[PDB]
Amino acid sequence: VFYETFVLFSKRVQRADIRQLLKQQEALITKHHGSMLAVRDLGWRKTAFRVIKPRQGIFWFGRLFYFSFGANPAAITEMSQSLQSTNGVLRHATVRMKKRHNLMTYNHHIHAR
Amino acid sequence: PVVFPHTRARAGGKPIMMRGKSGKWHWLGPYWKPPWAPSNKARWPTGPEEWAWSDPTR
Amino acid sequence: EKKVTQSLQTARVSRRKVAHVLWLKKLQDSSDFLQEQEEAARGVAALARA
Amino acid sequence: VALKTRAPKSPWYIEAEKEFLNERAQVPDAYIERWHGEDLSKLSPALRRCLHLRCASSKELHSWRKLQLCRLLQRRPFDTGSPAVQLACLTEKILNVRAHLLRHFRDQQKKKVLSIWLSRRHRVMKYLYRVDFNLYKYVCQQLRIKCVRFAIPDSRDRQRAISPIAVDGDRCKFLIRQKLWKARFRPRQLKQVDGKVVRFTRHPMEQPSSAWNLPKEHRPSLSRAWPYGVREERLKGNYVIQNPTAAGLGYCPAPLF
Amino acid sequence: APFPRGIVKPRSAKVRAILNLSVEQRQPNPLRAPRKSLLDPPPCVAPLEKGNPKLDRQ
Amino acid sequence: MQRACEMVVSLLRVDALSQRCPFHVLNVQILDLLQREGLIRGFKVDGTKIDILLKHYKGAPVIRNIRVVSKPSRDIWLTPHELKFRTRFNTGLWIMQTSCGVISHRDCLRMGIGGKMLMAINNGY
Amino acid sequence: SCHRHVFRAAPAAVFASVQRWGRRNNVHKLTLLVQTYEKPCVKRTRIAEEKAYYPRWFYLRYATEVIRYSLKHHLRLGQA
RNA sequence: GGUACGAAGUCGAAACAAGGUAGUUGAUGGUGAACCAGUGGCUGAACAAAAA
RNA sequence: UUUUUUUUUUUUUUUUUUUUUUUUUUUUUUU
RNA sequence: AGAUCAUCGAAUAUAACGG
RNA sequence: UUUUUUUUUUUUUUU
RNA sequence: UCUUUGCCUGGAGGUUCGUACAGUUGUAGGUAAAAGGUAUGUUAGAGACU
RNA sequence: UAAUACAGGGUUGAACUGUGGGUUAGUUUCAAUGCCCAAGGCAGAGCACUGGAUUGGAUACCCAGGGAACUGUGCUCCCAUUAAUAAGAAUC
RNA sequence: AGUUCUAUUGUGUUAGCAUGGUUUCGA
RNA sequence: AGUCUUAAACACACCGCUCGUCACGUAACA
Repeated sequence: VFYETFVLFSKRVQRADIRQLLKQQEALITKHHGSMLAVRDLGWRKTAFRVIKPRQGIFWFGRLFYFSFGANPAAITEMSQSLQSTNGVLRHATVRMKKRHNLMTYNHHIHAR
Repeated sequence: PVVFPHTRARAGGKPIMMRGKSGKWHWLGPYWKPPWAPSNKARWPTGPEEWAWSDPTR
Repeated sequence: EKKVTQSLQTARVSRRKVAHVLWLKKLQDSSDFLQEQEEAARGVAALARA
Repeated sequence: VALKTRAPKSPWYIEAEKEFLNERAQVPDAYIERWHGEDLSKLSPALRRCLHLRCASSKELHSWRKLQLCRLLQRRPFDTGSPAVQLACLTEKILNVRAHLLRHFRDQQKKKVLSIWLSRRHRVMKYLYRVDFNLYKYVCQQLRIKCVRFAIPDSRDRQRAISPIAVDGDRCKFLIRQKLWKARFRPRQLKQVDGKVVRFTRHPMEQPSSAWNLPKEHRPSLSRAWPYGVREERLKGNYVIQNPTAAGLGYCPAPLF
Repeated sequence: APFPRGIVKPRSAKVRAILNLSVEQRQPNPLRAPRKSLLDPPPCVAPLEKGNPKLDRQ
Repeated sequence: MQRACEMVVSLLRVDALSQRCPFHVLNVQILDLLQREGLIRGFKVDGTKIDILLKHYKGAPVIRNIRVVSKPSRDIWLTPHELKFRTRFNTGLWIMQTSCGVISHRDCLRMGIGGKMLMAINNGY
Repeated sequence: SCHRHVFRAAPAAVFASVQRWGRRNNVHKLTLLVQTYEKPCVKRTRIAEEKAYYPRWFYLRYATEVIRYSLKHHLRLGQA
């Protein structure tokens, strides 16, 4: 079924790295009989509290990214472990794609009225 | 047509919580409706509120 | 009389499946990368043959 | 003093266990949710891959198998309450739980659920046998299920009673029967190559022969075993067995798991 | 609210009046017992006053 | 047979006007005999359950004691000459189940046929 | 965590507000429990007993409010 | 070794009621005698115990 | 022993469901 | 010629035929 | 000096 | 009011595949009150106040 | 007990089915703590054990040290034995 | 009562993650 | 000190009630 992943980058992440990261991911998708949906960006985001990640340093903000995909359910574990090894990525989460609530079909009239 | 109700007895047993410092259920969890419970209409006469959601398709 | 209910059941499920197709169509339209990769694929195909 | 420990696993038991999981993991070339080509034509080629069985989950994969088997014994469209359909539906559910128990072994809560389904399916055969005898035989052949007739009450002896666990003897070769270990049938102690002595609580699981409770040709004679001789049908070797799932003398049915 | 790890099952009326919210005697079930009325005889109890009975009519 | 013994609990009530009862073929026949003696005001089959009225006189009901003799687990039978000894010097009502339908104890002795004691109405010891 | 600023108020008055803050969050109750090791069996009975006494206290607290309110106003309700 | 009954002497204050600083129980350890230390379960559990 | 700071290791029930609201719908004569 | 509850001594159970 | 107790000790730090 | 499973008869007591498997309340020297509880009184280094 | 994978149970809607059941050995799973065996270790706790108190004549109450016991697909159910002291049908 | 489909999920199992009492360290 | 509330295996009611080791004597399962 469909899946969603929210990746929070750091200040030390250039556009070079972002393209590389996404290319790697697509390998797995195809492996498991899948296809990418769409890739979007959310810009920067302010963090409530300082993030202290070992062997990385301390950061106060980062770049939030979002990308949708679809593959076999067994591919979630492989993807999750790959992100953790790679540098730059300080925090990430995978959320299953719902029917009504989604970032694709439901993105308007949230805060207003 | 005329048909009579069936027996209320069903398979399984009553909910049981494992003893000891490790809190865990054995057969059933807290959300278990016994076969002798009353109808839902009488238990919740108030019904959904005005501010409640009309679509629980989460 | 059982055969009469058979036709009604087919119509009931047919309407349910119709609404399902609409949801999937939204995704396709809303999807940018899908279209972009698809578009590119087609172009190369004709260039190689020509 | 001997120590009570688990018995070793036979070489054939491990080989058969892995083969069972391989069959359950097979993914045929088909579609889920009855996504016929009519509706799929409206979608892009890229998007269609996601809808294939290869990209489906376990729940969707298991549901597809039920639909294919149901149609084989479907009396009318949109009809699943008939005993013929229920017999096939229950068979697929039992295997689905059995496969899960192999990977997950700490889930002791579902052990009790499996027994309920096994007993429930047994009662279905009893009711279908008296209402339709010809149909009861046809369904067994397609599913390769050991057909058993219910014409006389079952005896209280466990060595000759019925066993719902070994119903699918053809499909399962490691859950047919075993040896007794109650009082006198206990295994003798032995010494491994470890500088220690151990004892097995349960006897080893041997590989049974293919001719388990099957007809055979008899020879005419007149002795204690045959005071009145041997019937003509017995000589040809075509008599129908009433209780083919009998463990026989000096044997016990296999455990639940 | 707190997550209890078990439950208490008392049997005596001494501790049952503390753990339970209340021990008030509800109306008897008409299907099992009759409805109480003021016309019933009073209980047979002698009058006492600090341990000294008063059985005189002056 | 089990449903027959379930009628005594419903019909044996003081503070009540009408009580329901499960529908049964044998239960319908029993009510007919009781109405003749003047013990039941009336009854009506309401589908899956039968509504039976209660008769009262000066507060107290007409029925004061019900004894179930026959039970689903066994069967009580008495010869024509033995029923008289059992039932003597009393005003009670014994339901007798004979081959030719259901009749009271008074009629069973008249015909001299061997009946079956089902239940007792207005019976002492 | 709680932080308060003193502005045109005596220290005693300000200190009375922070003291009551811990009661709502049970800061004092939790601090003492962790100091000593409590057996699991004791918590099984203590957790249940607190579910019957506290609810009764709320009902009695409201009753006292009516007595004080009615005392300053006199009058009394009846089956009118 | 252990148990019953009668008489009755010495050495101790275990149960009752929070004083032995709660006390019966499953499986162990220890101590001249009440039995004692630890873990699990129970009440046949005493004291204390919320507003903005 | 107190305070402060910057990434080692074991462990995982503090917060989050509740006026016990069906004819109140159920516990055992008497003192 | 047909049918025709077994009980006490505390209790300790599967045995005999043919490949 | 610190810690601890109804009270006290044992133990730990040494310019 | 009706169907079926399981269990008890006042309190109370026992020698000083073979060291394995199975199985256990009962054949006494002794006794006439063990015990649930509504109420009263008393005690309490147990809570409150004229 | 947030995320994800596998598979159960409960509530409601449609279709199907058209008496399918209650109890349960010569039967079968699971089952706190303790003990044997095994795997183990570098935290927080502590039985036994000479480690600082007793008495109005005897002690484990009050501190500290302290090598058993605390994660098991196993052997395995002795108990105050896990959601009242009935597994079902009828009278609201 | 039971089977199929659809909505719902502090019920069983689950390897890395986040936070936190204690503990540990001092270019 | 006088009352109120709660608990109690005592009610010749705390000078109450009750248990264990050891010493002597009479006996049945040896």
